[PDB]
Amino acid sequence: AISKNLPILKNHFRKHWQERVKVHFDQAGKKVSRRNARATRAAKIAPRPLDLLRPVVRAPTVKYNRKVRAGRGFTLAEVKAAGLTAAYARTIGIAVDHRRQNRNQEIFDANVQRLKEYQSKIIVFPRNGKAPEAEQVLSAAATFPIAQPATDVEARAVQDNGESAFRTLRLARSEKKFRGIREKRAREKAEAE
Amino acid sequence: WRKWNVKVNHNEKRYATASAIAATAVASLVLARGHRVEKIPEIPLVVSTDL
Amino acid sequence: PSRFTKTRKHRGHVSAGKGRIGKHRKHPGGRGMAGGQHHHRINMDKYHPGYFGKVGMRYFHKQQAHFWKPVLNLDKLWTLIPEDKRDQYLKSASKETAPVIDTLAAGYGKILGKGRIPNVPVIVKARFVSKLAEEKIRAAGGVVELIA
Amino acid sequence: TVKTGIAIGLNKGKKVTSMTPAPKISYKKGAASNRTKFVRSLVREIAGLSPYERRLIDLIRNSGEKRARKVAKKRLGSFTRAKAKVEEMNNIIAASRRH
Amino acid sequence: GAYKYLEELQRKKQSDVLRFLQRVRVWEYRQKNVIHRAARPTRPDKARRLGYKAKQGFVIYRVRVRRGNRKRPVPKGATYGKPTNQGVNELKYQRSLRATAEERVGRRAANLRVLNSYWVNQDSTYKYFEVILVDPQHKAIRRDARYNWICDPVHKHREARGLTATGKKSRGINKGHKFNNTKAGRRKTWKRQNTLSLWRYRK
RNA sequence: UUGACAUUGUGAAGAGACAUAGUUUC
RNA sequence: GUUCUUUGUAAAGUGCCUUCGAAGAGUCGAGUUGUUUGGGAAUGCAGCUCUAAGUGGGUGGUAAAUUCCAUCUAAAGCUAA
RNA sequence: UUGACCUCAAAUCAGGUAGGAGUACCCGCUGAACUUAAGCAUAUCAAUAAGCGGAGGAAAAGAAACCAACCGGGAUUGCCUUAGUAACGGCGAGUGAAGCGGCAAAAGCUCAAAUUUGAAAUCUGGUACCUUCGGUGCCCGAGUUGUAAUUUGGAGAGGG
Ligand SMILES: [Mg+2]
Ligand SMILES: [Mg+2]
Ligand SMILES: [Mg+2]
Ligand SMILES: [Mg+2]
Ligand SMILES: [Mg+2]
Ligand SMILES: [Mg+2]
Ligand SMILES: [Mg+2]
Ligand SMILES: [Mg+2]
Ligand SMILES: [Mg+2]
Ligand SMILES: [Mg+2]
Ligand SMILES: [Mg+2]
Ligand SMILES: [Mg+2]
Ligand SMILES: [Mg+2]
Ligand SMILES: [Mg+2]
Ligand SMILES: [Mg+2]
Ligand SMILES: [Mg+2]
Ligand SMILES: [Mg+2]
Ligand SMILES: [Mg+2]
Ligand SMILES: [Mg+2]
Ligand SMILES: [Mg+2]
Ligand SMILES: [Mg+2]
Ligand SMILES: [Mg+2]
Ligand SMILES: [Mg+2]
Ligand SMILES: [Mg+2]
Ligand SMILES: [Mg+2]
Ligand SMILES: [Mg+2]
Ligand SMILES: [Mg+2]
Ligand SMILES: [Mg+2]
Ligand SMILES: [Mg+2]
Ligand SMILES: [Mg+2]
Ligand SMILES: [Mg+2]
Ligand SMILES: [Mg+2]
Ligand SMILES: [Mg+2]
Ligand SMILES: [Mg+2]
Ligand SMILES: [Mg+2]
Ligand SMILES: [Mg+2]
Ligand SMILES: [Mg+2]
Ligand SMILES: [Mg+2]
Ligand SMILES: [Mg+2]
Ligand SMILES: [Mg+2]
Ligand SMILES: [Mg+2]
Ligand SMILES: [Mg+2]
Ligand SMILES: [Mg+2]
Ligand SMILES: [Mg+2]
Ligand SMILES: [Mg+2]
Ligand SMILES: [Mg+2]
Ligand SMILES: [Mg+2]
Ligand SMILES: [Mg+2]
Ligand SMILES: [Mg+2]
Ligand SMILES: [Mg+2]
Repeated sequence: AISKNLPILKNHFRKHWQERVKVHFDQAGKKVSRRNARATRAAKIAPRPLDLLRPVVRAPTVKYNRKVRAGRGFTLAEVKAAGLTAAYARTIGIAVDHRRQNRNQEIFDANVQRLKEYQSKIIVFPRNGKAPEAEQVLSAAATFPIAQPATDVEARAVQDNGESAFRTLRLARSEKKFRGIREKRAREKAEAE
Repeated sequence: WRKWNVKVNHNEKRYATASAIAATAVASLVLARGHRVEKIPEIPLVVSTDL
Repeated sequence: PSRFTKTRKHRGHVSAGKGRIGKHRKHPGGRGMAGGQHHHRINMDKYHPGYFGKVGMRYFHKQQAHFWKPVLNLDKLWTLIPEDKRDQYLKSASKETAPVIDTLAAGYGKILGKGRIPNVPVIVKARFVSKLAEEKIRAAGGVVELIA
Repeated sequence: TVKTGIAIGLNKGKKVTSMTPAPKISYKKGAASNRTKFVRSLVREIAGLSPYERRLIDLIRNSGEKRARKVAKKRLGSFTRAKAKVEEMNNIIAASRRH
Repeated sequence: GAYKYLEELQRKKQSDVLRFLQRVRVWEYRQKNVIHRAARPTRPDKARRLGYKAKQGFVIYRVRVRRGNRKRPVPKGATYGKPTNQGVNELKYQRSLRATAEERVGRRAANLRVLNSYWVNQDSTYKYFEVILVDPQHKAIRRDARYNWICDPVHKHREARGLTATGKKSRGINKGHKFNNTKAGRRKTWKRQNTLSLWRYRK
């Protein structure tokens, strides 16, 4: 069972695999139901939108932090700054997250601003009865898109102090690479009687 | 779990539908296809929006 | 489709094109990669030298991402400027106003130096640079600005 | 911290204007408290030392802190608890059969 | 309050006062039947923190289970098989003695639902437990919004399904890298990673 | 089958160390 | 949508100052055995022996000692899609 | 002599509940061998079949003793991907997940540990009536070895 100049393969089919084969034959089916569900809900939910107001948030890890993507909810801080309490903010269709923390003031302002805008651009019907029919915007997401912030300008002057960048990296890499040892030569030379 | 549906490159799908549209002029083509269009004015046959 | 296949053509021939002597039996060589060090060693060395045994060190829980770092060569570079904007900057090669290219924003990690950009000044923002790429960049009056 | 602003090196990372968030109480889950402190002290002097706890202090008087630790590190989980347990024992000793 | 003291006291199991107690009590229990009703918590503070309440509807049972390994049943040790499978005697049983305790009382009081259970004592032969139970059809429980969840049918015999605390433990239901195999619930998560997912427009 | 640990507690004589007060161990 | 009882000397939200801030044990953890896992000086599970603490405790995918750092808050509980 | 209390019994005691079935899908237990390795014992088949206990229209899981190591994310579930990869492996045959990213759906919370102590404020049941999935009066009973109100870490409580 080995011949020719073929690539070595790894087709894992030695369990009773024909026993667990899902064919999404219901791909069209679900889409429709999925769609119907949204429509039933959209109606049931009176004039509210189908979603909640999510916050801006910088993405995790070395790879995606360049981007900014919708988060879960607004942090007790942001909510507070934007002039309301969570208990309420939860009834006004704002998502709140007790877990998330503020450490970056650029994002915190962003989010607070986001809340401000949302607040002004909604209208909250009174508890009474009247229900002054006012037409539903379905999305909150569409309405208040999240965008990537502007990090610089298009053109600008070239300032070259002359220090290679490359070399700064090599040096920087280096400094960390020996950071320990030199603290031992600082401990060992400190014990110079 | 046999293959039922086929994937065509979206672009080529359009090359085809485009091609298809273009032949609906070309009266001999139309003619050839069944379709009794001898005794019609011109092709493409265009008709009032009131339709 | 069945109709184009060579079994349709074998109907009426005794052995389906599998020989009268050597037959078509279940698994003559063994199954799968059986015997790779024995009766299938000749095919394994040649075609697949290097297969058996170990080299290098194990890395438990290696998460790629940690190592994310796409490269862009100077080679292209200028491609990261939209064409309309591009020609505008080529002509009027200058300090005072020179284009800023966030190569991190283009989703690159490091700039390498494949070959010749014009003599236009560029401000190049990147996480990493090959010694040469940066050299060549300065040689047109650009600088590299180190970001994250 | 403060990040260097570059992508390797010691304080590797993006410069950003910082914030330091209001603190989470769930971060003081360890914390003593006057109530528990009192109760634990009181319970201690009701029930007193236990078998391995006696041996530990008799070990302390008669062989030192280092063998007390070694033994205790077998008794308890580990060397760290053992540190903690021998300490706790010294303070039973000094506070009591001394000052 | 008193509870805080009992709590702190119980943590001194090898204390002259607590081992007097433990020894007297373990003898008392061992005389009674292996399943038997308990008049009250012997640990009113433990019970209490595990959801117990001193109102009609709540029931305590004390129960005795044998300690040690699972001797694999098999006549004369004979395993009839490959030899990784030849073991009989060092074999452990995936559920804990606490589960077996809850299970045998829960069966003994099918009209109850098991809520929780705590250890009380052991010797060489037995681990002794006290299972706290609730009566889902007693109106003191059907009212009371806090405990009437227990009245739904989805919670029939939670002890038999690994749904009590001991259950979820050995089921390996926790978040984290250490619980990848078993956490959305092991068998279900195997099925997932061994299902072939074929689309209409094949990927 | 043999050992250790756990179930395992109370005296008394005798050995055993801080090194010939008695907490501890056979 | 309407209509009747006003539930109240009831209930709840928010700002500043001060003192506090109770938070699950034969469990966490450890040794050993066995089973399992991609989990590698040991992924989970169980048996038996040991068995905690409270500026504590768990985790941080290579054992150990030392010093830091980060990150949650276990050993009790409900919940639609 | 009489009355309690603790603990244990009895009744065709007043009212209830459990069993059996079905078992496609769901939660656990227990558990093979054929097979593959061209032989075979580890391995593989497979944490599969058979056997056992227990649910529902879904079950389970779920508001972090999480992921991360970033400019950090933020309950759970599933899809696309990560990836036939990290890793395991007579390092042979074979095996083999997760973090990030897009998406579907979205939702949050409850106790324990607190002196109501100027008033157990709470609750099953019997009973009479009523506007009966319930309410009110009254009476036995539960309950202080703790039934309510209050608070759940995001906090929160007591003073001012
Ligand atoms: Mg497969
Ligand atoms: Mg096979
Ligand atoms: Mg189907
Ligand atoms: Mg939505
Ligand atoms: Mg209204
Ligand atoms: Mg074909
Ligand atoms: Mg055909
Ligand atoms: Mg033909
Ligand atoms: Mg021919
Ligand atoms: Mg032919
Ligand atoms: Mg023929
Ligand atoms: Mg021929
Ligand atoms: Mg042929
Ligand atoms: Mg033939
Ligand atoms: Mg021949
Ligand atoms: Mg190999
Ligand atoms: Mg190139
Ligand atoms: Mg009672
Ligand atoms: Mg067998
Ligand atoms: Mg084995
Ligand atoms: Mg696995
Ligand atoms: Mg294909
Ligand atoms: Mg003996
Ligand atoms: Mg015994
Ligand atoms: Mg807790
Ligand atoms: Mg097993
Ligand atoms: Mg193991
Ligand atoms: Mg360490
Ligand atoms: Mg509860
Ligand atoms: Mg649940
Ligand atoms: Mg009756
Ligand atoms: Mg049944
Ligand atoms: Mg098996
Ligand atoms: Mg077969
Ligand atoms: Mg074979
Ligand atoms: Mg063969
Ligand atoms: Mg054979
Ligand atoms: Mg196996
Ligand atoms: Mg089966
Ligand atoms: Mg049903
Ligand atoms: Mg339901
Ligand atoms: Mg559904
Ligand atoms: Mg559920
Ligand atoms: Mg929480
Ligand atoms: Mg964080
Ligand atoms: Mg998540
Ligand atoms: Mg291989
Ligand atoms: Mg496997
Ligand atoms: Mg997402
Ligand atoms: Mg809710």
